[PDB]
Amino acid sequence: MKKVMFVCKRNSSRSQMAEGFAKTLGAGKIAVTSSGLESSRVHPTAIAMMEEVGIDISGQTSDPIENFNADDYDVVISLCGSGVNLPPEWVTQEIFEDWQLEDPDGQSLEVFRTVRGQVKERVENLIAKIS
Repeated sequence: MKKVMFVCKRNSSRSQMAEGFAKTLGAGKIAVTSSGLESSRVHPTAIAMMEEVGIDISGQTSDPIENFNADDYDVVISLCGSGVNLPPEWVTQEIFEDWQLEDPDGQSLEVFRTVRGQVKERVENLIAKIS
């Protein structure tokens, strides 16, 4: 078992999703956390759109990434391409991955369902390489 941070360049009004799927798919395998890069909260829409899958994320972002320690986490997932707006210790973890995905913010429920499909496959691949 190992710890994973899931993040985007900014978190205010962004849905991200992959953190909620990673603990719903693999919490007996890995520990998952999500954080802001500045003082923020995930999309209020994200809770209801991840709850279509039964996913529990009501208050998951409480603190910025820079409030934590990077070396606690073997993996850091940047969901919006590069991490860039975070300290260098988070890009230097062993499984630092840049995922070039979209965010559901500003677009339809069909895009939330599209992102859930793409993210499910990405998160299952992540777990199946870090297992």
